Amino acid sequence: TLRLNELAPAEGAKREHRRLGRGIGSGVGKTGGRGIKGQKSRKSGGVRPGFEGGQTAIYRRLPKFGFTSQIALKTAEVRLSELSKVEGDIVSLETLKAANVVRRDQIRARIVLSGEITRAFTVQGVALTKGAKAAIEAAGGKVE
Amino acid sequence: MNLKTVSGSAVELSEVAFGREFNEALVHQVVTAYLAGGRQGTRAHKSRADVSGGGKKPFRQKGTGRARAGSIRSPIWVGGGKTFAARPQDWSQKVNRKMYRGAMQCILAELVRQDRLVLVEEFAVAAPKTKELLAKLNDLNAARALIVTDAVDENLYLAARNLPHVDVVDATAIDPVSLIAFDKVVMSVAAAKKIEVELG
Amino acid sequence: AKLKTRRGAAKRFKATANGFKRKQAFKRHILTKKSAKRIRQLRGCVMVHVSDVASVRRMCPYI
Amino acid sequence: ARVKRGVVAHRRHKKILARAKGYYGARSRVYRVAFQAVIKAGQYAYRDRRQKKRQFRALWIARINAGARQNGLSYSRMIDGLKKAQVIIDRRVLADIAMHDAVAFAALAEKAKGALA
RNA sequence: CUCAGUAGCGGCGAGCGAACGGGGAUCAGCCCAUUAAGUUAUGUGUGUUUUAGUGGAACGCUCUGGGAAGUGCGAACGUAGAGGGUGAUAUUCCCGUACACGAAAGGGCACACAUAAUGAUGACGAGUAGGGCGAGGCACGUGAAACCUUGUCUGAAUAUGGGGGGACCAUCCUCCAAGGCUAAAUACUCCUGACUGACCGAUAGUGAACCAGUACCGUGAGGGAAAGGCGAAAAGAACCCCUGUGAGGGGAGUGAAAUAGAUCCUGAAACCGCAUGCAUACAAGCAGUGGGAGCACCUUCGUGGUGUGACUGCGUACCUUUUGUAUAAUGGGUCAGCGACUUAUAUUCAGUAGCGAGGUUAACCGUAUAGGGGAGCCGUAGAGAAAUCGAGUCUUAAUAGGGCG
RNA sequence: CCACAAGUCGAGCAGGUACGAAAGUAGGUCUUAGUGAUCCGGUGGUUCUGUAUGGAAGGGCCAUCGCUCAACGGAUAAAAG
Ligand SMILES: NCCC[C@H](N)CC(=O)NCCC[C@H](N)CC(=O)NCCC[C@H](N)CC(=O)N[C@@H]1[C@H](O)[C@@H](OC(N)=O)[C@@H](CO)O[C@H]1NC1=N[C@@H]2C(=O)NC[C@@H](O)[C@H]2N1
Repeated sequence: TLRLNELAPAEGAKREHRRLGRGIGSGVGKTGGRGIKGQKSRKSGGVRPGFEGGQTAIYRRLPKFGFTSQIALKTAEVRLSELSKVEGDIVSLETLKAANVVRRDQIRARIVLSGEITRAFTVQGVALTKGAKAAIEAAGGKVE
Repeated sequence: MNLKTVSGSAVELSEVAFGREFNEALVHQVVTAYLAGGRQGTRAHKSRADVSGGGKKPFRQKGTGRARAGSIRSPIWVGGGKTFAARPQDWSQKVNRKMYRGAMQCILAELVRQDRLVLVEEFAVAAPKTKELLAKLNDLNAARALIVTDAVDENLYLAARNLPHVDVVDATAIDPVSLIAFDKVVMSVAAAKKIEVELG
Repeated sequence: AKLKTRRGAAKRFKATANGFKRKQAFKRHILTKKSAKRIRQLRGCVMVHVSDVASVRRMCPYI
Repeated sequence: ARVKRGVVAHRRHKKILARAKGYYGARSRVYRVAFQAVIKAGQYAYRDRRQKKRQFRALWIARINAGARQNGLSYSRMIDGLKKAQVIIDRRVLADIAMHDAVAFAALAEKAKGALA
């Protein structure tokens, strides 16, 4: 035990890799699982993803819709349970960023009623949902 | 946990660093990762594009009765390119911080319970003499051993340099392969305390 | 290299909780001849069929 | 990690050629021909392990027929008579006795025709 | 390194593909005519480095053997147990290694002074900014197209002034173009020194281990090979015999070995001889297979072993491609050697290990697989085109109904 | 009903209607053919967005218009020997 020639991995951790075209007995000899002839049997034989043989594809016979909002890319959603990572009792955008629950380039945050909290927090400048506000006040915090 | 040094003194060492249950799969993964990270991986071959010459078509496509050929450096031909030419490779693996620490803790605990770890209050040599170090180790009955000290004295390092099956390392420079390879590990109490603080 | 999104498919599909939603065809024009029921029932979003979900996943790997 | 094939390939070819000993011409000298010849020999042996049982049963039946006709019976009637007499000696032993012991076979035929009567 | 294959561009196809912000490496500013930082030369001084080199520990007996470094028994050195060689495998036989020393004379670099010279025809920027026409560059294909460059035609204001903030206007914010110089972090290897390899070992590895860009081919540009090994030491065979004073061989001699004798280690296969045993000149075919007499040698004397195989039942090769092949459809004269599912990145699923409502670092630092580095990524919440709300949300006049959760 | 994209029938609820004295009937025509996806554009509306801010341009959403794309799942805006 505990020698360089007495260490082994757990069962099922390692498998042999598949080797094609090495005889009848291996079961993947000759054609190597590619079947007989055709486009897919050639080297680099697959067709482009989304190609359906020539008919108008699924992503082209359907219409485009919608537009992308720019403010959504900078609005951040925060779970209530994530407040436990905040050091101190003041919950603000800066302290959430310091706790790494909000990415540094975000300009605003919203707190949703997802988990549970026990500490009493003071929330300054962050939007709260109706459930999250009740949860904070029940736990003993206040808003601004 | 309570351990006994060679002189009968009692030492208190944390169970986290020196008493973890042995996890062979974790230890094996970390050890093989260390061995793989030891590789150099310097080599290459020449593909059909790299071999000298071979730009022109050797003979015409039809009419000669030969098998059709495109270049004399084809990988089918003797002296042609290698089909899949190798390039230098990087053999390092990622090891999770917690996985490395847990493997080292398991190794240390297993050494303790197999009685291959020997604790000493102090381990120093007066002069850089190979014979001095040899006699000192023969007294402790650890002629083949890895010595771990809090700091590596120059005299000790010089005395140990020429001895086969003996190496001396700092407490902060232990590695899983060397902990397993040597027959015994002779550790000073200060080095043991430093390793305790590091928790493996 | 990183997988590249097929941008047309990205413009046609958006992800829901357990699938992908899409708009319906046959509402862009030629609308007078269509009955009121078709006009109101071809409005809104529907789900991508399970036969096409795999292709959509291959085309849009990051949504 | 370059691997040279010579030792193992030579061993395999030599084993095939050793199994092909005694065959005519290229069948015992040339690897391709010899390899085709060994596989076909195995196929023939597999088929003939089944054919052998039929051939030996036919031989036993012919010898029993000759003995029965020496004793005044046909093979089919003698088999039927033994069946009715409850004798369960098989055709191999019956043919052995027919070939090597005429008196015992005469007694067996007498028992068969006594059961037939 | 991230942001991010995101925002966008695109016969809105195939594809192309940012920036802002954040984390690191390195950090540095100085001037426009009395003119700066800096750079380059020459000389002097100091320091360091480099071009020859010197010393450098410690082993005996015994057995096998042609030969000892190998066996068995004891001993010594180690700041030296890296490596190479010596008749087989050596810390103590040799060259070396650790370590301690060493330079008439020359070269490189670093710092400090001295003198030159440069920076430096330039003094706040007019045929310039802007505009019309045609093109080019920007992730951005004329698009709602800002911004940069200009071939052509024009053309300001000039600090109460001018440029930008993606058509454009107003307001705010921010900078000062039409004059310059500037180290580091970055890119590379013809070449020099040291060291290294889960890189090759003569069809491999450079085309080339060898008198190779040679022989050879071509008018020429150009193309382009094959070819390594006696033995520890030549001790490379005096002399005799056959033969043409040839080639070649038989003795002799050397050698541990000559079937190591010169294209000489080992010495496979295809292919070609000689010798012995059995079968074979009245019998029709993929050449075998299942039976089976006789003969020869051996023998444990047999219900045995080896070789052969009279006679007999059955039996039209292999691969590929095909509805289907003995097919008179394809491919292979034979042997030996080589010859085809790989590598990097991303992503998804399954096993397995760590940790677990959490998991995990990247670049980078680090005498460095450790330890630091939390930027970022994934999970923890959906609905909606979106603004917005949020265990709900969208649609609607509707708390009805319905869709996604 | 159906590979997808599509196609078909529909009781019932709310609002506003028409015809009936009323119970009621009516979401085109006895039914099954009379048709064309996506892209790009035009028109009406809009308690959506709007690249510093207020606007605007542009975009989104709802309704609707431009095909013998008839080789009628339509490879190009654009093609004979
Ligand atoms: N019982 C039967 C009795 C029968 C009776 N007696 C009849 C009989 O007996 N007839 C004998 C006939 C035999 C045969 N016909 C004679 C023959 O052949 N003479 C050959 C005469 C000339 C010979 N060619 C020269 C030769 O050898 N050059 C080589 C060559 O340049 C090269 O080698 C290779 N490979 O490239 C080089 C590489 O090393 O070495 C050289 N040489 C070296 N030697 C040295 C060595 O050893 N150490 C040191 C160094 O000097 C080495 N270099």
